[PDB]
Amino acid sequence: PQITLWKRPLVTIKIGGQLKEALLDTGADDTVIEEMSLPGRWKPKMIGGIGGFIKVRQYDQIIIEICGHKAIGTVLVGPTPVNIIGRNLLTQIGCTLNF
Amino acid sequence: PQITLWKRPLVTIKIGGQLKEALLDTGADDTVIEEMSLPGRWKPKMIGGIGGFIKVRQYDQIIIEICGHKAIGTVLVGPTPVNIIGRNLLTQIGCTLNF
Ligand SMILES: C[C@H]1CNC[C@H](CCc2c(F)cccc2NC(=O)CC(c2ccc(F)cc2)c2ccc(F)cc2)N1S(=O)(=O)c1ccccc1
Ligand SMILES: [Cl-]
Ligand SMILES: [Cl-]
Ligand SMILES: [Cl-]
Repeated sequence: PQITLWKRPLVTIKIGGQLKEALLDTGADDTVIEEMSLPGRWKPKMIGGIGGFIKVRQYDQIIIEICGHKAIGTVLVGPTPVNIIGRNLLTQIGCTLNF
Repeated sequence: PQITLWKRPLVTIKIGGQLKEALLDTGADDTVIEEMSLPGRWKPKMIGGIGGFIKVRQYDQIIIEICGHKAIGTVLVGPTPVNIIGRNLLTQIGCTLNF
């Protein structure tokens, strides 16, 4: 699809068999989602935002569907204001910015 | 142009007669630039997200040039860790997400 930016680019994602809403964010290096249970071991990670840095849990090789497109990669879990799909997964689904 | 997301989508912008590097961020509602002087009236605003909130100065009707494309809109100025071109100005240059 072609998504304009007059409104927030919110799409449906599927992770752990559950549908959630997430923001497609070209300004985020990584994908970060609100608290939920993910399988496997996690590693520590710090991510920096507008207001400073936060600690998150890093899960690797997580299956996630984004607007119907399959991705498998790193998902961070932490106290984010909204679920965010960052460049690590936007590249997997072949997303580009065009003007 | 078509910009891939293998690395941060950093572009050169021209604002207040200064050349600056800024991130094209579909996850940002507003455009926020590091401390600089801008002409006209301003009002305080709080913007937030990962890490919490920061106080910024809101300047309206500011002209920006992004990749040769002129756009006018509100520009927030404050202690952001990176200059961000948010949706309020990405729409004006006809920027879309495509996959
Ligand atoms: C550097 C950029 C890159 N991601 C976007 C974000 C924009 C911040 C921003 C601006 F810059 C300029 C003007 C406004 C704002 N804020 C919003 O638009 C609010 C928004 C939001 C989005 C992501 C957040 F994390 C936090 C909040 C929001 C959407 C839906 C909702 F219901 C409630 C809030 N920042 S970040 O937090 O630092 C960050 C850095 C690394 C990874 C993730 C995020
Ligand atoms: Cl990944
Ligand atoms: Cl505006
Ligand atoms: Cl349009």
